[PDB]
Amino acid sequence: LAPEDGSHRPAAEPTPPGAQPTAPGSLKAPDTRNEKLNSLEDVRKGSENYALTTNQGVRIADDQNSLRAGSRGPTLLEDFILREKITHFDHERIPERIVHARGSAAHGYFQPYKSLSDITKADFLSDPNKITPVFVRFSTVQGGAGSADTVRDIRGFATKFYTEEGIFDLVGNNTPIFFIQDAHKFPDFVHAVKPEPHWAIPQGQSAHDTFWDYVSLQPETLHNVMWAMSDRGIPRSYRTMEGFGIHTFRLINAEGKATFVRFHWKPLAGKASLVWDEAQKLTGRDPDFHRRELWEAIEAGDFPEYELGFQLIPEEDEFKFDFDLLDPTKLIPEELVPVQRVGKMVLNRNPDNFFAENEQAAFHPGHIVPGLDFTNDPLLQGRLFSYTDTQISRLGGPNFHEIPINRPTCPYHNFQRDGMHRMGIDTNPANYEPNSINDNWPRETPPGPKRGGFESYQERVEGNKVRERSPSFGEYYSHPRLFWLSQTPFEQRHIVDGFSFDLSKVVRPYIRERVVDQLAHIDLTLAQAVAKNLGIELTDDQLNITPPPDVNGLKKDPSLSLYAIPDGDVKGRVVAILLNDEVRSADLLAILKALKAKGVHAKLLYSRMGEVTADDGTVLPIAATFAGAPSLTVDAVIVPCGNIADIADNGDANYYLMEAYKHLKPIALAGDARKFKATIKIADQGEEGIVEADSADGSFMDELLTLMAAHRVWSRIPKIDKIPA
Amino acid sequence: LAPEDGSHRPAAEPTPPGAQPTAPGSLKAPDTRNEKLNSLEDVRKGSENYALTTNQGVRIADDQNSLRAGSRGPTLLEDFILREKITHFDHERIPERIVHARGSAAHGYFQPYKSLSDITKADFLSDPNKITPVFVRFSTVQGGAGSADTVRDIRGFATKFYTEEGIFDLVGNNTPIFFIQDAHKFPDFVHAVKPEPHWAIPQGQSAHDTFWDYVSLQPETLHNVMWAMSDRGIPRSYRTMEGFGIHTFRLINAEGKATFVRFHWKPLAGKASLVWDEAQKLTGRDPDFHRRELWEAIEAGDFPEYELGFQLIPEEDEFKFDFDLLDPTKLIPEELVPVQRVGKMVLNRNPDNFFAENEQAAFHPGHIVPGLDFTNDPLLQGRLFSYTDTQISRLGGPNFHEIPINRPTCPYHNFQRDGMHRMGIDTNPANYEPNSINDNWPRETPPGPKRGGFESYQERVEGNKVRERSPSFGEYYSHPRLFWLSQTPFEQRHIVDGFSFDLSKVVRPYIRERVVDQLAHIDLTLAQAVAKNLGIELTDDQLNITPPPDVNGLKKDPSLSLYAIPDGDVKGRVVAILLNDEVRSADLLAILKALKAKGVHAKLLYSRMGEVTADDGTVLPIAATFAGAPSLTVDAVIVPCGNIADIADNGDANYYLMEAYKHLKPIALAGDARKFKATIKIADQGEEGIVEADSADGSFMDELLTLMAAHRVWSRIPKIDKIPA
Ligand code: HDD
Ligand code: HDD
Repeated sequence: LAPEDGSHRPAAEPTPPGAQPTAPGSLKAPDTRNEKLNSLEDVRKGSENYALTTNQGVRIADDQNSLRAGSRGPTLLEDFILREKITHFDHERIPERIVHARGSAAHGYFQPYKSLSDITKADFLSDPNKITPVFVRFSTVQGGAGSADTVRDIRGFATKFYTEEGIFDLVGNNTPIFFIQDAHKFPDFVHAVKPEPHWAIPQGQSAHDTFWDYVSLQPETLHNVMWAMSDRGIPRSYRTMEGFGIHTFRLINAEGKATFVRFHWKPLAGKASLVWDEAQKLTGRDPDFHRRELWEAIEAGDFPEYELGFQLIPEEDEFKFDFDLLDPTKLIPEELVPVQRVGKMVLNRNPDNFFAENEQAAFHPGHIVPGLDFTNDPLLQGRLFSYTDTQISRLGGPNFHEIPINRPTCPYHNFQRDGMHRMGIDTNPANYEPNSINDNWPRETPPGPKRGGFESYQERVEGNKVRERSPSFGEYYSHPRLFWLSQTPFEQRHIVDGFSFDLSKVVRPYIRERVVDQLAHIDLTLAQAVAKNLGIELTDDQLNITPPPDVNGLKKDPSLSLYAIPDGDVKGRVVAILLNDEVRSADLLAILKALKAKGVHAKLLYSRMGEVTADDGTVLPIAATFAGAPSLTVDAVIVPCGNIADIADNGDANYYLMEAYKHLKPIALAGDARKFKATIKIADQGEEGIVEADSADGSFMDELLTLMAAHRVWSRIPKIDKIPA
Repeated sequence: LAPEDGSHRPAAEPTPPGAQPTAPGSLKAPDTRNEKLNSLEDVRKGSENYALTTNQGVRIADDQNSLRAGSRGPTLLEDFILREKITHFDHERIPERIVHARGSAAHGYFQPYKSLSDITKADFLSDPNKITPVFVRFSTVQGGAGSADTVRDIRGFATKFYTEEGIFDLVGNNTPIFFIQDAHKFPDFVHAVKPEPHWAIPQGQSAHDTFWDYVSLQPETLHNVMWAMSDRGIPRSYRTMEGFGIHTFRLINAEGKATFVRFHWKPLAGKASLVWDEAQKLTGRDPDFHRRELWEAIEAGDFPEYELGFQLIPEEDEFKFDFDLLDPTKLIPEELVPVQRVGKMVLNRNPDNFFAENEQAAFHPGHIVPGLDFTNDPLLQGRLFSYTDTQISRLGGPNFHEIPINRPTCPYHNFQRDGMHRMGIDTNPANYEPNSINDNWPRETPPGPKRGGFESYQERVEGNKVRERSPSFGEYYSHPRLFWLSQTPFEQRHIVDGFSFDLSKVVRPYIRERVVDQLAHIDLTLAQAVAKNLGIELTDDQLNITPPPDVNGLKKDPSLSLYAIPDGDVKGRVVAILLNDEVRSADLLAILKALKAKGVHAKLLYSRMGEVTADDGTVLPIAATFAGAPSLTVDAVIVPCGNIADIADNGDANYYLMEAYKHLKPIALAGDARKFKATIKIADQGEEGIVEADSADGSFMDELLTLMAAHRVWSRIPKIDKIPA
């Protein structure tokens, strides 16, 4: 059944996106190893050269047919082979996660830059030569496992560290705050953003009444709403967003000192987002774009890398800010508390089976290790309850830690027994302590500088038993205002556009008005611009609302913008090349090698599949058609010279350019490809963000790569409004 | 928290789409009832004027906060109010259906046109004035419960009939055959179409290697693949598709006579599908399009209506065709066996809670009633095992019939006891029979003409215990060819396009080639047109493969086409009206009056939200912006006159028309709106499919509504290649 030439099989070496069929990671990259990947070997199952069997090991002779009385007769109950095969199929599904149901995962490793023993006894942070295997799952939040990747939403960034002293799960998002203050409200907020209960619409979207109804009645939400309405809400890929733990946690060192910490992930590839029209159209054209992007970067060797960083605050400075450190709706500005680099995480192999490794992974922020501890952040405090509880249904019982991807790689022993799906066969004569019949093994371990038992930091607690929000949490507008003022002008316009779009889908007009009132508490310019888009007029009262105070003297912080401080990086990005039937082969040599030299991938597109032949007879393999792989999926578009008449009349080829133009992407036109300038209305003397020359040689590719480094051509935003695209 | 004017709350009368927020069915249409809807009253839970409580009935004072030791202190374990609330949240999800996970449902009623008691003793078909409540779920097949509606896929059409003599579930699809012959292969086929197991891509799409690998190796699949690749695979609405039971079943009359029968649903709104570009973009712009359209049609009074129809074959004619009646890859052409009309089904109320009624509903083709019976169809035979089995995990146990949506409205009594979540409290002293202690109640009932026990038709069985496919099943090409030749030239082109598009995404080129080889065994013109798009050249041998035989002398059957015989019905369709800031109210009057007379809905669109005022002071609320509700979501576009300069250079307004044009929709341009003819290159003297006049009037509306009756403008196809849209 395989073809003789063995081309059914992907090469076991790094290859760029689209070159080879994708594969299970252990087959694609058998030589990429780590302690966790190695320890999964006992459950990995081959196939080649094995007989097909039942689950009981009985070889199957005919897997095409049910047993029946007569070849046209009824199927017999004694067909155990049929019923086993159908039984397992009938029971394949398990409940999806209540939130972050949609997510894409990979294996990798972490290493600290230096020992952090002065501030934390955490073993995984003790030695730069200690490597910790990780498993990372990125996700959206609202939509089901089957929803689209490039929605507007918060993203989840969850890291499972398999340390020598326990599993540590760092379960964060791509924004430094959350929507709400106390975990008791999580079911209200989530129910409000999720599909509405009567009809289960809309999937993967905040643009509906219930969401904006809740936000309008709960101003503590406005901060994370600002983030989600910005281009933060539509990242280019999981490799180009930030990660944050949100909560203040504690580090505890061997001398018992507690230091407050907020965790950060910095993307080594830089920050980059889509624009809204492109993100939405991409949910239709490739609802798996981020999942795909991740898997292929790893197959290509473009491993996603992230730097772990810590904002660190002395215990004595707990009360030194305008906001409460325990309030998860407040960020800590980096101008006030810098991020200190701690180490590097590299994601470098895909899983083998998505269901087994990704769908069944269980992350929980209560999974800490000696050297870390909690705080009283009332959102974190409730999360600690939820993540253990939900697994009892999602993964079928209390033995979810024995599902292979979840297993510690370090020793685990205790007196816990039984439960559904129990794999470990305990030989301990004792199932209780204290016992004498096994000399009290396994034994408690006192806390200590290394390898000691967990002891909680002895924080003083003092108060009455109350259901009460701290008055210090009662401020809602200054952080939103701070984020707003830190954005570039084009970022601010995209925020205005995000609010305007979402609220336009709110059927009850009074809800729109109520959100607009809330915006007028943040910044009059924002509020007016959204109001104009909604045909709403601010009242004189709303026009006169005093802006909220700066945050400890800050009127902006540029670390809050995606783009204010360029951190571009082109490796792993992709360029569409629009071919014609007589391509100038010199243009193409110059184009492909320049891209290759910077780790930029290329996709050769035409009006059909198969091949075309260049001017000098080079045979050019076609990756996809113009309609099949639209500009949505690339970072820039290059048109080499040749017989342009071949495609000049192709509506798809023209539309390819107009869509890429509208979404602010670098375009380069060589030789007669400048005839396309008329489609995108480009002036004779040229325009910034359009590379043009007689040929693809000299500075042509360097100028294109310079545009790609800056991600998008923001200066084009005034010009795109005329284009009907 | 509600506004002053009561306008938080939807009018409880029929209203057009967008006029009111959508609502739970019993609040929207409280006067719409049937025996099943009434019987759900014991579990309906209101809310107005009630106190907020725990599930144990304890009133909550503060639903905003966890219990903590001091207002910035840790959350306490004794907070049972938080933990019940979070526990319930943490366990909301249940396993989605293995297949048909994505779906949308409604209540309604069925009734036969005349008594069928000469051919069946089934009670629900016995009396033209006896009404049977139904609950219908429409679905896709491949994607998850959060995947998009307007994918290319087969659709499911499952009807639960709550009869006086038992639940009958008629569990069909929107094409008259399935992909495979024997149930034993179902996990192989479904796994091949589903997302691939390494990376869980792609969602909701057949366009990937594993699917086309299976197809190319299993030519029995080609017939349903033809239907999937045609515009059947992308219906406009669940109201405008056909439904079929696929299998041959039996009708058994009071005298014991068996008649073989295939079941049909005929949509009274006519057959109508999208075009591919539109359908794929619509998965991004509104992934809930079909769910929404169905809910809104019901809210508006455009109740979906279907005619049940039977193809009837006497028992002595079982072998008289050149295909096997028991082969679910073969259709019975209506030219050979006509569909007899049987009754009418009306869907007239939406559910109250999607999860409780739609997600928990359980349909199963084994749920038959006396007067129906099965056949030896080897696909149907294995389905009977799977639907009972799968419910055990999906719905948590064997008491799934006690979940309120699934409960029979007729009596049910037996000796079965216990099981998880047992609701029924049995008083019977006996739990076994035979018993004396309850005088053997409840008792067996002998079979008879009405109110009788179920007895299987005593079919003769003769053969050895074999796992063997019937030789009569081993023909794969003649039904694909019949379907091909029965399609109009534009439908054939769209089929070619669908194959070409899917296969272009297959990475392994030998798989494309093998599928083209298969096409060459169906029809050369089809094989060559697919080959050309793939840059593949047919071999001499392939050009010489003899066409498969006609199906019992048939060279075409026009009933297999969506469009060859007009049957268009505009009621419930929708028109976009592109507003300007000085709308000519005389045009608007004439438009809305003619639309209203045919039950066609309108949406008023503009370049922002809020209101515009017409030339006569009429205040017009704006339903959506041009960008926010694209032409994808309407059936036609009208541009009234007025201040055209307002929108004449708006890129979104121009693009709206270019998109609707590309997708073959009727466009009407009044007065100066005729200037837009420029963006779409219409001849001065006009074009069939573009309605133009000095004003919108009687004749102008007529022309537009005639075009809408014909669904799309197929004659414009040659012209859409040039437009860059
Ligand atoms: C008390 C309820 C609750 C609250 C207040 C939070 N979550 Fe959570 N979260 C859950 C209850 C939960 C959960 C129900 O327990 C999930 C779903 C399924 C699972 O395994 O854990 C979950 C999943 C989940 C995942 C997916 C993990 C994975 O990939 O499997 C991420 C990344 C987060 N959450 C992160 C957050 C962040 C950054 C929060 C605010 C700071 C947050 N959660 C608040
Ligand atoms: C032997 C396995 C098997 C085979 C051969 C089939 N199916 Fe099936 N089908 C299932 C096993 C199944 C299932 C696993 O049992 C589902 C999923 C969960 C459930 O409740 O039923 C299902 C669900 C399902 C639904 C969704 C009902 C709902 O909305 O809940 C429809 C409409 C169909 N099927 C129709 C078909 C048709 C028309 C088939 C071929 C003629 C077919 N199935 C072959």
